[PDB]
Amino acid sequence: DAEFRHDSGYEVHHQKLVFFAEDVGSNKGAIIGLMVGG
Repeated sequence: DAEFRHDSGYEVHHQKLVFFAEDVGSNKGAIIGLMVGG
């Protein structure tokens, strides 16, 4: 669940970057390689 918001007012710039990220190169809460005998 992501809630991202950007509201601009009065901005004067040569360059501007707004970077919002969550899961970039990730395996959050993943199961990888599990053996259960029972």
